[PDB]
Amino acid sequence: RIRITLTSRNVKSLEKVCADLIRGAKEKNLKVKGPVRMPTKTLRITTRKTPCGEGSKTWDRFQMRIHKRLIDLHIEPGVEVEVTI
Amino acid sequence: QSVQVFGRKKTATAVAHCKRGNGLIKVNGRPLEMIEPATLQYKLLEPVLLLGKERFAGVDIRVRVKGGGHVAQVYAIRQAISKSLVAYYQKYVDEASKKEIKDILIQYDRTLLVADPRRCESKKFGGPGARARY
Amino acid sequence: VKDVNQQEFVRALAAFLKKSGKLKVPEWVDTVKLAKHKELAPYDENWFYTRAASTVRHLYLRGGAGVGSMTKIYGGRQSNGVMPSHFSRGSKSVARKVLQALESLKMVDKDPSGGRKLTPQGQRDLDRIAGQVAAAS
Amino acid sequence: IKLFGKWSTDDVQINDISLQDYIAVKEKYAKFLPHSGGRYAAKRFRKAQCPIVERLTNSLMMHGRNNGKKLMTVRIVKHAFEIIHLLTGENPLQVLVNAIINSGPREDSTRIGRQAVDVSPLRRVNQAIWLLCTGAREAAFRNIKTIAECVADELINAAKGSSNSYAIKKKDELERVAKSNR
Amino acid sequence: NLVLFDKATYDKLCKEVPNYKLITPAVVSERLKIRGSLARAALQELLNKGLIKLVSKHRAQVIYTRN
Amino acid sequence: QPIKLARVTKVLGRTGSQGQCTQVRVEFMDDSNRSIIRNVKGPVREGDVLTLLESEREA
RNA sequence: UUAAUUCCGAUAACGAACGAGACUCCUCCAUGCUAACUAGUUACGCGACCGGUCGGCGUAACUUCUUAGAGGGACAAGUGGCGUUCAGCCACACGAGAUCGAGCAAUAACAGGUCUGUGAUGCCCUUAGAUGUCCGGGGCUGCACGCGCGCUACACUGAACGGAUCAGCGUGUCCUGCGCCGACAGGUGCGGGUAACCCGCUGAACCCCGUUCGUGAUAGGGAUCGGGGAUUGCAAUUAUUUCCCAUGAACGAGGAAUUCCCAGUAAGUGCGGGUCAUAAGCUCGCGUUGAUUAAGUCCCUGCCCUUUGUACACACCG
Repeated sequence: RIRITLTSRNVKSLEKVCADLIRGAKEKNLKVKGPVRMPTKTLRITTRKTPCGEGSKTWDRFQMRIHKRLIDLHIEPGVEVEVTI
Repeated sequence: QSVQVFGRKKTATAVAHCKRGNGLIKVNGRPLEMIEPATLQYKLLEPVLLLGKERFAGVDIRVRVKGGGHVAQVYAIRQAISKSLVAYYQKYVDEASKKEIKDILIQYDRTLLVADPRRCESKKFGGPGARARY
Repeated sequence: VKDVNQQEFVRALAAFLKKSGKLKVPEWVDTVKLAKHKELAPYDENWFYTRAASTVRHLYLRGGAGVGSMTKIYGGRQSNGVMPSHFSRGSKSVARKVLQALESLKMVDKDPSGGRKLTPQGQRDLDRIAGQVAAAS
Repeated sequence: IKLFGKWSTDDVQINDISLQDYIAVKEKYAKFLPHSGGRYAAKRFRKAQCPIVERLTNSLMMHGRNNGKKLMTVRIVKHAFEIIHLLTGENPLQVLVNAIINSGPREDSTRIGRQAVDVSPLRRVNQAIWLLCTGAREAAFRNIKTIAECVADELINAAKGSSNSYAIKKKDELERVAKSNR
Repeated sequence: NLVLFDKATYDKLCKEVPNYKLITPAVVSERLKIRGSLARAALQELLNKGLIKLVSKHRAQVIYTRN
Repeated sequence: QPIKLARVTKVLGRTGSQGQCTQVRVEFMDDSNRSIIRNVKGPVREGDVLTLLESEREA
């Protein structure tokens, strides 16, 4: 049993390597568990727009989403892969 | 022979497990008339007082609730119980009895079978809440 | 303990717990207030029996609570004067001494995983009182 | 039979033909509780279909202290109807609808920069509930008399035109101003 | 205002209050000039005897009536 | 003079400095005649019944 | 006519571009797919209690609830009415919805803010008895006062005391669970979690249900001070915070004025993040409870456009 964790910031490139991992391992007659989609994490950073104190209290909100998908069986830039036992 | 229908308030998700048997209606193991807010006790009994106990005397209902507040769970429980009987009368009873139940629950209050999409709005900077400002 | 009103359940269970004169009831039950966010001591003289009846009732519903959980269960709002009010946990020693008192009655034991759970004897005693409140209503 | 639980919704007649359409009581808006939350603040004339027992409940949450506390005001209206039925053997729902009949200003004055103008049938019931709840609220601000007693006395005096109701004194005040400025 | 009943006040409570339409610890406190604490505990005694009934009991609202 | 009871038939427009009074042509219900015009304060729509305390002047 | 130089229409204009819109992220459903021992349900056995309860234990069915991918769904589409029967509006049926909330945001302007955010920077100035730089101590907290954002109140629609019962956002190498000690604040040992795994089923508050309090400057209000216990840190005195006892002030809805706001909105209520060794009366978010009024108008106050006038064009600060 091997659990493959896949974490990326873009779902398109994360599911692209996820489909190729399932399809690439399904042809080897390996019983694999479907892609378990972990709850997405949004890294919130609400900063002050102005570099001084004269702005009209205008804040800018930033987000950095980290999608996590794990594959349990029995790579593009921006995707992290980590296999376990 | 059982269905599992959910009723959703703001954040209160109540799922009723309408299963054949006797007239049992419980929420998280506790009877329906034993929920803590007694002021909203009639809101939970509206599906029973309108449709009559004879329609519920053949199905057990066990509602599981989580999320929202006290009042949100009240409107989510009565909605789950209302739709669980409708979904039961649709898959195991004739469709004529389903319309006989829906027309009674819809004409009284549409919120028993249709959840309202009202949710809390996001707060904007420069104000204490969504609309209000400093 | 369900199928009955939980507010009259803790009042009848405390009467059974007081008539059965075996509870610990520490010496400082007359001086302590049940939380740092409370202004006065409990009005009722037998507050240790009322809290013990309610504490064993929470263990029936959610076992493995412990002292840190009962401190959160019995917490409430803390008035800070001219500052906004916040949530405040209850008393730790009051929650700890009331848990050990239930263990002396063999109604509570240490949970193997977490804190303390309910015993088959305590589950029986709570269901007997739950039957008395149902017949008396 | 549809009731609040003890008080029937039928046999509740409306005297004024104008307010007969803007008062939701009988045979179509009868509910066990004055609390449904039916999104009546959505369109122009949705509040006209809201039951007056719930509008009376919504108007009792008028202060920074009472905002967002409706289950309290439901208990207040629940206890007020107990006192109303106890003081007068008539139906408490009949006393509330009769209170709106007598607490609705028929005419009002507008400022010109006065001039007497008519009052819409919806503004009558809107202002009647506003005047009724304002009188019971000021009557219990500093008094041992509870709110359920003040609401009951505000409604029984308005349903009888006793001229002691805060709504009746304000309703006659707005009319006598329009009578001289017409 | 009055904290403890007197012979002229206690007899006034037991003869005419059970004849009132609305019996409440607030309405009997205003006409008998007694405080709410005494008016509340006094009406509980009349309920035990049987001179008055109980319409609805609550935290801050107790409504009594006549037999 | 009696309190006349009229019924709203047509909503003309908004009058007043801030548009608080609605100009409505309100006819009587006892007979089809007397389709007088009145100024109404509040939300008015076609079909409302007004309680005219004084119905002599048009204004 | 429209939220909109948005459109129709008029038409020496026709056809277009930026902005608006579209678009992006959001919540509202979809018992239809894709899948889940870091999510659960249900059926089962097991076992505690008197067929009901069990977040009390166990691995077979499969996705309602949970998570998140893809694809659907809503477009004034349907009906009636009002309209150059056009652009659109109003009212209804159906329906998860019949104007949802950000982000982005043109041409062009300010002598707007920022050299104290930058190893962005011109010039000037100081350059070793220094305006460099380090280490001590003090200050920015200093108080007859005049204002600006706020919190707490003036209670019975309430304070307390007790019972019961419900969140979501999010953070975590520090967050914290249990067993002991203490009245609290603390302490202590054993632990878990680099996290849908542990904190955590986030047992939040308001609220709800009992219980006493009874126009009362009062069991409203907890400001001002005293005496002690602790925690943070190298060190708190000008009290860092925190706890306990005591002290119990003004304040009975507030003058002329003035602010914000149209639906899950105002307001109440608590939580989390940022700041953070110690840390919220601030702010950025989150859920909870949940309205009154309004579907309108240029009356006021703000800008925009057209017309008009100009000796102005550094443009009336002319």
